[PDB]
Amino acid sequence: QGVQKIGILGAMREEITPILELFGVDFEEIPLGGNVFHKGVYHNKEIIVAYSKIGKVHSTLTTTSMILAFGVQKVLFSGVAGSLVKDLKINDLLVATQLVQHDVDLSAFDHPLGFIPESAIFIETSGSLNALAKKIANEQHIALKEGVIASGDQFVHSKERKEFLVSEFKASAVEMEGASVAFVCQKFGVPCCVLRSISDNADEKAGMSFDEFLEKSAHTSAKFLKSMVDEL
Amino acid sequence: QGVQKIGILGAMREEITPILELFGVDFEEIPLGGNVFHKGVYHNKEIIVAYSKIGKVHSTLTTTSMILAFGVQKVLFSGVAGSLVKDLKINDLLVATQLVQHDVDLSAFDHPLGFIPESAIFIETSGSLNALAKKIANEQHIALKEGVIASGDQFVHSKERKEFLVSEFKASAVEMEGASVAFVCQKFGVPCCVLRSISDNADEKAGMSFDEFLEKSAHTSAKFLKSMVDEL
Ligand SMILES: C#CCCCSC[C@H]1CN(Cc2c[nH]c3c(N)ncnc23)C[C@@H]1O
Ligand SMILES: C#CCCCSC[C@H]1CN(Cc2c[nH]c3c(N)ncnc23)C[C@@H]1O
Repeated sequence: QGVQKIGILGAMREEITPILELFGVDFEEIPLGGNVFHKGVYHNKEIIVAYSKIGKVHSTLTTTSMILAFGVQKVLFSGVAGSLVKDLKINDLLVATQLVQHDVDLSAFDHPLGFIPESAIFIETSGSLNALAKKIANEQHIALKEGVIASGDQFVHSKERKEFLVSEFKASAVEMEGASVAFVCQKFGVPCCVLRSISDNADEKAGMSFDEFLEKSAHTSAKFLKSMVDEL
Repeated sequence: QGVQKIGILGAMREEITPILELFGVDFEEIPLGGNVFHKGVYHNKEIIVAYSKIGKVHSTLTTTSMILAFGVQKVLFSGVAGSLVKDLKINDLLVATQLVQHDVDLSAFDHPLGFIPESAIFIETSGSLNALAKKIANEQHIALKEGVIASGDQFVHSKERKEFLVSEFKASAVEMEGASVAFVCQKFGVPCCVLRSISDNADEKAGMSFDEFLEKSAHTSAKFLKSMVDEL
């Protein structure tokens, strides 16, 4: 019965800026493994906030550091994502129920795409945290979608790649970190929730949309993440 | 002036089997984060041996665990790889001077392939360890090549992808973990050496070659890694 330690992660500095602002507490900055961890006290909880830097290796490293070096008991991810489905519009929020590494390819050995031996195609997130997210969204009258998020080390900006992610994985959104964060948490037995707000449609205009909406979408996700932390 | 702690990593169980056999000491098995770490004493050094499981996320996690949980001061990687160049034949040994994540693509933002903001295309390994490898190889009359290794989350088995790795990155060999291991070590300031023995030619017949030569090539790499540890 110590103080609860909660890890809060984004991929980009822009994804954690609104998180730090919204919590409004003093943070100690602690450098480790190329990341800066922002350690603060919020209600009866220790919150450790960081951005990993972009992509799967960065996010895997940072999540592992949060767990081993800072002793976090839960990890909440907040950031932006590309939409793969018509009903997920710019600014909409989605919670990932499962995630996949969409760029993994061991098909030379007849493995399905996404699969690595001693693992699985789909990585689950925390049912209790996802239930909390849904409960809060319903009380606040916020549309919150749930579905599969695909993660890879490419920025997706083509109709062809979008359609593959939908056909192969039944994914709803695409990003570059969720699956790796969720994977690390699964390996250590740490509950994980991945929240994303849509910044673009993962098509030919995605780069321009992303630049336009990163701030607003990052804020939308951050505000929702704070509302979850308020109930922990 | 404690005992030197050396991390020894492979990707697959088959890559560490000969390592454990060759060191010939008693190991304590310690489970953590979905890996099993084999901790032993060899001469005046503590050796921590593990296989990460395949690919970039697995290897990033395991390397981070080795550094944070086991306090390793150096990391030596041993395993097998696909050859991209005519002069690297089955069983030949290569030490990686730089590594790249060949599947990273942020070209939508006009970044070169392999590049992520706040990082670099090429990750360096330890010059002092690579010099040690070359010195030992020369004394033992072992051909040891050096060059760039490309790492990604795909098993490469096509002429077309091989040629891309050579054209884009001037890579000599391909695998799925070196760049991520070397990256983590760079972030923590830990010296890293990546050794690989060729198992296949990364072409249409690579899967069959890999299955045939994994054992022999893994042993070749392991034997050389042991010879390095003998000089540390
Ligand atoms: C800085 C800079 C330019 C490179 C930004 S890469 C895109 C970042 C946003 N994030 C989520 C994302 C939003 N739209 C996406 C898309 N269309 N494809 C992949 N990921 C995303 C992944 C990564 O951290
Ligand atoms: C078990 C099993 C079947 C899947 C094995 S994936 C290949 C493993 C060997 N390793 C190195 C490698 C050897 N030949 C390769 C190739 N042709 N492409 C990518 N990696 C490799 C990467 C990964 O750990």
